[PDB]
Amino acid sequence: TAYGCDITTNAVDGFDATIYQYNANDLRLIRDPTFMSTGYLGRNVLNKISGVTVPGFNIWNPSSRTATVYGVKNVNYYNMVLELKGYFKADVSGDYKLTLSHIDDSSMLFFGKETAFKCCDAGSIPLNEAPTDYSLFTIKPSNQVNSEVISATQYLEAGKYYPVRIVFVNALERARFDFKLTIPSGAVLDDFQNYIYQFGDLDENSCHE
Amino acid sequence: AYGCDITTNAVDGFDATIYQYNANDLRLIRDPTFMSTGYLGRNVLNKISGVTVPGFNIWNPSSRTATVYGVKNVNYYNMVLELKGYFKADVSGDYKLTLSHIDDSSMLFFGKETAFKCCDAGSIPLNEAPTDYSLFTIKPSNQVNSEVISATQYLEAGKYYPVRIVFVNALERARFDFKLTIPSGAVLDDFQNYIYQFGDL
Ligand SMILES: CC(=O)N[C@@H]1[C@@H](O)[C@H](O)[C@@H](CO)O[C@H]1O
Ligand SMILES: CC(=O)N[C@@H]1[C@@H](O)[C@H](O)[C@@H](CO)O[C@H]1O
Ligand SMILES: [Ca+2]
Ligand SMILES: [Ca+2]
Ligand code: NA
Ligand code: NA
Ligand code: NA
Repeated sequence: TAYGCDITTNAVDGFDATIYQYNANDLRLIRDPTFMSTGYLGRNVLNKISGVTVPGFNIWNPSSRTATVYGVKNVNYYNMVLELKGYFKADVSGDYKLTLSHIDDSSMLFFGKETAFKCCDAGSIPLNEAPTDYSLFTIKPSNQVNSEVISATQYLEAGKYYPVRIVFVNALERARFDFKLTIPSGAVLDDFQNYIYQFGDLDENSCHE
Repeated sequence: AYGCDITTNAVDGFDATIYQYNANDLRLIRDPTFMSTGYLGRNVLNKISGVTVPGFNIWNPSSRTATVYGVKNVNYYNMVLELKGYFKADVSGDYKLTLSHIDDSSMLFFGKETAFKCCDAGSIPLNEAPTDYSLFTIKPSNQVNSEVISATQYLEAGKYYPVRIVFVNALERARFDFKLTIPSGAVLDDFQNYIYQFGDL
C-alpha cells in the first residue's frame, strides 16, 4: 500500500558487492542462465564490500591475478563472480536506461518493480526484493571481441525505489564490467551516487510507539 | 566452415510456430524455464513460414481470434508464438534488435555465427551455436509494459546467426513490437532479407 515514507533516514548510499569463487578458465558456466541467476550462490564467498557508487571497472594485469577492486586490495579479479545489489531511486519521473557494454566475460541484470514500504519512526523498511526473472544477459564469445551493447529502459516514478541485482563473471584474464545509467535528461552516468541505496535494518518492535 | 559456395536452399522469413497456452495463466509468462524450453511441449496450433513482418498489436474485445501473419482465426488471445530463423546481412556493421511494450512476455535469443556443412545441393547449418545474448521482458499486471529492451551487436557480412524469439499472450491484448535498426540508422519493421531458413535437401 505505501510506496514511500516521510522518514527515510536509514537509507545509505551504494551497492552491496559480494564476490564469489569461480573456477579459472571455465567458459561453460558463464553461458548458463541457471548458474548466472542462482547457481553462483553456492560458491565460497571471497569478499563483502558496501558503499559502492561507481560499479564499473576494466582490469587486466598480465603479472597478477589479483588487484584492488572497490578499494579492497588483493581481490581475485582474474576468476570470480561479482554480485551487486541495492535499491534504485528515481529522482525525476521518466525513462531510465541501464546498459551493459562489451562485458568480459558475462553479466546478467535483474530490475524489479517498485517496492512497497513499511514506514517506521526510525526509517523505512522495503517489503519487496529478489526479483527473480532477468532482463539482460550478455556473454563474450570465446576468444573474440564482445561487441554487444544491451539495454533495458523503463519508466520510473519520481521518488520511488526499485530493487536491482547485477551478476558479473570473469572466467580468466581481463575483467571488463561496463555498466551505465541514462537518466531522463539524457545524461549518461557511470556514478550511481544519489540513485543507489541500501536501507538500514531497524527494531521492528519499536517501528511505532 | 562459416559459409558455403552453394546456398541455393536458403529461403526468406521467420518460421512461426503457435502453441496452446492456458487463458489467464499469469504464472508461466514469468517462468524462465517455460519461456526458454517448456513451451515446446505444448500442442501446436499453427505453423506459418515466410514471415517477413513479425510485429503485431492485436486486441478484439469481442473475439479471441484474429488474423495473424495472413492466417485467419488464430487464437491470439492466449497463445505462445515462437519465431526462428538465421539472421544475415551483406553489410557488416552494428545491428540492433528492439522489443517494446510487450504484452504479455517475450524472451529473445541470439547466437554466434553458425558453422555449416557444405553439400552439392546446398548448405546445412550445424546450429549448435553458443548464445551471444538473451533478453526477457514481462508486462506487469496493473499497467502497460513501459519496457523497451534492445541488443546491438556488430555482425559480419554474409554470416548466419541463429535467432529465436518466444512471445506469450495470456489474455486480451497481444502486443509484440519488434524492430530492426540497421547500420545506416534506419529502423525497419520488415525483416524479409535479413532472416533466412535452410531447406532440407
Ligand atoms: C587479455 C584478454 O583480453 N583476455 C580475454 C579474456 O578476458 C576472456 O575471458 C577470454 C575468453 O573470451 O578471451 C581472452 O582473449
Ligand atoms: C486490454 C488490455 O490491455 N488487457 C491487458 C492484457 O493484455 C494483459 O495480458 C493483462 C495482464 O497484464 O492486463 C490487461 O489489462
Ligand atoms: Ca575474462
Ligand atoms: Ca495480454
Ligand atoms: Na570492445
Ligand atoms: Na468490441
Ligand atoms: Na520496413
